[PDB]
Amino acid sequence: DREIQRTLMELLNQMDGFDTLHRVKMIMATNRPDTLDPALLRP
Amino acid sequence: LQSVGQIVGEVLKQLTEEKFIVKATNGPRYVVGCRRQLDKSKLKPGTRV
Amino acid sequence: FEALGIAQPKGVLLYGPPGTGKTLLARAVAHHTDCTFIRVSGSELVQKFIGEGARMVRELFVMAREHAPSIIFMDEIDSIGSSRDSEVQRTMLELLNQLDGFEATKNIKVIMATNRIDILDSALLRPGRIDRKIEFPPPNEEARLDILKIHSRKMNLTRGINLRKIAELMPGASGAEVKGVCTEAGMYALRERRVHVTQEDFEMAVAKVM
Amino acid sequence: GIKESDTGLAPPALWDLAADKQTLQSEQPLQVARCTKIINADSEDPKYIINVKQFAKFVVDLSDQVAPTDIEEGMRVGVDRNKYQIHIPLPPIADPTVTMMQVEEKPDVTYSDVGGCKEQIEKLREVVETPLLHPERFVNLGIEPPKGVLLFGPPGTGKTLCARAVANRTDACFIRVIGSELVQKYVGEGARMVRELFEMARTKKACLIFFDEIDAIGGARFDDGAGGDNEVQRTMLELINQLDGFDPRGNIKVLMATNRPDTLDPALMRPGRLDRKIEFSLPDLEGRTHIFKIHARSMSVERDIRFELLARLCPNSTGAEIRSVCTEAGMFAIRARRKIATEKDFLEAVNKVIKSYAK
Amino acid sequence: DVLPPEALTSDQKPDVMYADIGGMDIQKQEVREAVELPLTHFELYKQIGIDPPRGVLMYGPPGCGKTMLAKAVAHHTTAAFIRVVGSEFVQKYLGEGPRMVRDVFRLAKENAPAIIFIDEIDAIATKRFDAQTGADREVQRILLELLNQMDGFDQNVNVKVIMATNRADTLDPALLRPGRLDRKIEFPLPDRRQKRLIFSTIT
Amino acid sequence: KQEEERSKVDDLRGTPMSVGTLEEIIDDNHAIVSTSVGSEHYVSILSFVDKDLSVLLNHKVHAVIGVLMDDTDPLVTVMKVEKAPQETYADIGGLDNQIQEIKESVELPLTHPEYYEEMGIKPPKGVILYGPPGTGKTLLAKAVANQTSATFLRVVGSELIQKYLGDGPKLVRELFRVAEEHAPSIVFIDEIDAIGTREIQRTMLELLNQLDGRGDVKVIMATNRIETLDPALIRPGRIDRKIEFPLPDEKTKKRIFQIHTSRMTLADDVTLDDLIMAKDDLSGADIKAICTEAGLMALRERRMKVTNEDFKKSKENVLYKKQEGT
Ligand SMILES: Nc1ncnc2c1ncn2[C@@H]1O[C@H](COP(=O)(O)OP(=O)(O)OP(=O)(O)O)[C@@H](O)[C@H]1O
Ligand SMILES: Nc1ncnc2c1ncn2[C@@H]1O[C@H](COP(=O)(O)OP(=O)(O)OP(=O)(O)O)[C@@H](O)[C@H]1O
Ligand SMILES: Nc1ncnc2c1ncn2[C@@H]1O[C@H](COP(=O)(O)OP(=O)(O)O)[C@@H](O)[C@H]1O
Ligand SMILES: Nc1ncnc2c1ncn2[C@@H]1O[C@H](COP(=O)(O)OP(=O)(O)O)[C@@H](O)[C@H]1O
Ligand SMILES: [Mg+2]
Ligand SMILES: [Mg+2]
Repeated sequence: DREIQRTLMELLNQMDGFDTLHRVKMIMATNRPDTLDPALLRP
Repeated sequence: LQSVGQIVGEVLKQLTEEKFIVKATNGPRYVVGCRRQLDKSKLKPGTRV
Repeated sequence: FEALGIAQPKGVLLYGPPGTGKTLLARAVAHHTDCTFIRVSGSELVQKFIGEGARMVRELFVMAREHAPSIIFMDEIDSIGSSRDSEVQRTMLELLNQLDGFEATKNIKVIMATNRIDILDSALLRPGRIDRKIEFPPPNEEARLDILKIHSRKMNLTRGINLRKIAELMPGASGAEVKGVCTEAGMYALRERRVHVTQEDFEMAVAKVM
Repeated sequence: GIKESDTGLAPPALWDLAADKQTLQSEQPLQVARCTKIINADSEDPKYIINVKQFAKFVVDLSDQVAPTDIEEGMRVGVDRNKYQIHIPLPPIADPTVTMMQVEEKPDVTYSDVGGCKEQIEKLREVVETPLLHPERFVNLGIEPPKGVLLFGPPGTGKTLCARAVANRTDACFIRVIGSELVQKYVGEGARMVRELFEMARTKKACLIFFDEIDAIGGARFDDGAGGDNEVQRTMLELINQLDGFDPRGNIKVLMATNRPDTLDPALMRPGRLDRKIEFSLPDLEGRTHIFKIHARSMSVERDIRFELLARLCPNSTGAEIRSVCTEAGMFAIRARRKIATEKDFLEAVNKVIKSYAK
Repeated sequence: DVLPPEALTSDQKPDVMYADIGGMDIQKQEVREAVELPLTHFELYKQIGIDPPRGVLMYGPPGCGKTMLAKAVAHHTTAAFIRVVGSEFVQKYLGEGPRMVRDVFRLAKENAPAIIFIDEIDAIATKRFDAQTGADREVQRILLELLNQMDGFDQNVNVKVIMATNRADTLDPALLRPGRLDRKIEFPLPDRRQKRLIFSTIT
Repeated sequence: KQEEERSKVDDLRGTPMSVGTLEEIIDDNHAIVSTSVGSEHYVSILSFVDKDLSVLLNHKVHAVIGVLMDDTDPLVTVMKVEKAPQETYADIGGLDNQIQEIKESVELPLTHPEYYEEMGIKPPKGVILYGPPGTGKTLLAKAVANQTSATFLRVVGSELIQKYLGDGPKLVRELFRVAEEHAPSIVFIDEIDAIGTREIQRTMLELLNQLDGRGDVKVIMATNRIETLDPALIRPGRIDRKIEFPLPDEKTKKRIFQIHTSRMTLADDVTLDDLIMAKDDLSGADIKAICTEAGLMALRERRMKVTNEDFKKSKENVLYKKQEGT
């Protein structure tokens, strides 16, 4: 339940917040872009 | 065959150039020193050893 | 108590809204009871490895037994104070057993404090256990005025700061936000390179705390 | 003087000699671990896996005093302190809760204990008792002897007891199960409990197993619940789909029962699960008379009773209530402190239900 | 032997600066008064005497430009700084949650005046509820440990807490209440003369 | 004396002695035991040990070489009230017909089984009590259980809500299972109301199974809201007795006020009669509350001599604490 949301948080702040220098890029796939949390969809 | 498995663990703050705290995984933690040939600067708090 | 022949009350439960003084009363009690004062964060218990719930309640009710006149201020019991986890529940079962310590705990006074009383189950509330419950309400006009005067005794003040107007201006303030508006009046005296706080500073402190 | 603290110990004439000292100084104590995975490279140097709980898991072998002929998966093995070689396979455990479903022997029930429904237990025996004790007509005429049947009748009345009479005359070990015994806070294992039950029954010299409230077990999938107490959906098919029928069944006899048949999965209804279905009702007048005839044995009474009229004073009613009324005439004796029961006790004990349960 | 106190941060020092911010002058000024000044102008506070704020919370639409300010203050600060996100506070092995929280905070105390940064606290700070399962119990324990070390009995040394949150219609008021959240702030979406500043800065 | 044995078997029990828990007695001279670290050991049995099974083990060879006092076992023992209760028939003032009822029903079997097993009869199952809360239900249950050495098992009807199918029936079953594992019991469901009028219905069938399926354990039911119960639950003919407490009558109320005031320092200005004998006034728990609040009232005024006016305002405050009607 809420553990999924906390996992989303872990992603959501690992995905920016500590630094950005990374030679690392993330590709994401979805069958339902609408349901994706707006926080992710952030530009 | 004439070899022994070295223990795997993770280092904490240095005390001297030859004193370093290591957590030995789910076991206890100790203070130990460099063998001879390890770069002290290549050791950081948390580096795996 | 003997002249009434009744048994002494076993414990105290401080409940109500958060930020209303139960912590402050506990700290002030530590200053004046002059019996041995011991305090436990509710989340310090149960913890990790088996027995850390058993040990931290049992030996706690052994050091308390040794110290005889003593106050134990459990804080935020709800962490474990809920209904029902095994060892988790075991910590409360042992706590209930230890507060079932018969006499010689007449010198052992427990004050556990916790906002949001609802979760706290009936197990510890039963008359064989903590008898007393105390709610801490939001202060009224005079009490808000007095807490203003308390948190503002350290202030540097302009002439004629009518604290009554501000106390009237701030209904429903549960006390902690009184300290908040005091700090905030300090804020909006500060950045204007001022030390003499003014009435409208308290007014807009009321404005922004809300 | 000093007080003893519950230390035991026998008197001197009952212990020691050199026997105990030699045994303790000679024999190595054995630690206990679980077994797994006979490595079995070629079956003459097999090796095994063991698990000392909370301590470790090891690859080990046998001490030549024991042979692989006695070792299987799990098998509860015991080894020595330092080289951990298998020294003994330890006996089974009573933990798997099969023990609490056991009756384990011929039940104290006969084919006349049934309250009038002897018709139904006889048609039952045609499909379980007859095709084990009278196999001279099934396979020669074409079909392998059947082994399993379902029952459904009045509210929780007598149904299970039929199974007990059959298992008595069948001379069969008896197991009786409810859905609760396939359920624990730990999930997934609830299905595995049926697997354990059939295996432990086949370790017996053939056994008879019975299930009650099969509606709660043999009831089909409910998707639209969207969760809830969902363990049923994980466990129940492992009965229904791993259950065997007349054809695919080993040396085992099975019996089903529930008061509510309308919800049962057709998979249970169809063969491979069921070989016959039987219906019951509230005990008829002959049945109600016969139940009181049975219970005349169950107490000491003034045995001049007009049970024929007592069964008619009962309107449409069960037979469990008949037992309750007999014990209620016992209550009549007790409240009067009388050493024996009487017909008036029976009459007003019947009225205890008939009047107060139906006023 | 006796070991030094405890047994944290490093020279990471993120790139961003106050020169790099878009121009949230109100928010930058407020947060810097909350954190930077009680390092330098605590000397002035002692004359003013108003018990410097030790806790500030940040409302905002998803990534409204607040963790930007978090990294800015983390880099630019002279005092010690620790950055542990709220979601990081978890465990299999039951019970250590509260202790690791208390370890982080005690470490903060021994590290001299320092600022603990916790992001996404909303993950482990939702309004308390009937903890009918173990996970709920543990997360509520995390919240209560954070609460009680932040005020529960012990007034800390002059440490500060900076927190980030997106929804914050959650966040049990026991956390929200002023004595531990002195000067909470909302970062709204940029608007007239704010968008101009941020275009100018980036461009 | 046994100095020869002291020179032999005390050496056999070479110190120190470890302590563990037995689980199997497979061999008359080898058992299988557990210990603190949770490991399991097939060990030898030395002949001097009692043939009954904490277990005392040799430190080196783990051999069973003693047995010792039991000071453990999980929290179910805490759920159980193993000790015979404290309150007696003398504490229930005037409510005496219920003494006869509960004696006839459930008191006699647990010290006289023959009255329900040998006298040409078979034992009953369960007895229901009803009446307003604080009128003596739990008190009479503890009184009757005090009249025997059996263990008292009280459970409220809505406390056993387990999640998956039949686990509430399991939570009922375990109480009967561990019943004769140490002595028969008096069971008492507080507030039977919940069970009959979705695991609660399966628990109801489990309850009727535990009643009838008879034995030694006697089973008490009780609640104030008896008027709602389904006849499937309160079925007369299987449910044996239906005991009733009226509102505390005059003499009952005198005894209850006297007992509840036995500890505080009364004054002759208040003979409790005015508090006691007028009407259908109050239940016994209301009497206890009145006495407690009067004691507190005297406390705040420092009147460590309780007076009439304390009781007067005690009533004036207490009697308003019940909700209205139409
Ligand atoms: N009556 C009062 N007089 C003075 N200060 C008060 C009063 N009531 C509350 N406060 C202030 O409120 C602040 C917040 O702490 P308080 O003791 O009120 O919290 P609490 O009720 O224990 O709640 P929490 O569980 O949220 O910490 C303190 O700094 C205290 O000085
Ligand atoms: N005013 C601004 N000036 C310059 N860049 C900005 C400004 N506002 C936002 N940004 C850019 O957009 C990002 C906004 O994200 P933010 O700093 O709020 O952190 P986040 O990790 O996205 O937040 P969250 O924790 O809410 O998910 C910044 O990292 C920065 O790159
Ligand atoms: N007429 C009867 N003859 C014998 N036993 C009966 C009768 N009526 C009820 N019973 C009782 O029914 C109980 C179990 O059968 P039942 O509850 O009907 O099984 P199920 O749970 O499948 O309905 C037994 O304890 C038995 O005493
Ligand atoms: N006969 C009695 N003798 C003494 N006290 C009684 C009696 N009846 C009721 N009480 C009081 O009422 C309470 C017990 O009544 P009971 O019906 O068991 O309460 P509950 O409904 O809470 O179980 C006790 O607090 C006791 O003081
Ligand atoms: Mg507090
Ligand atoms: Mg951000």
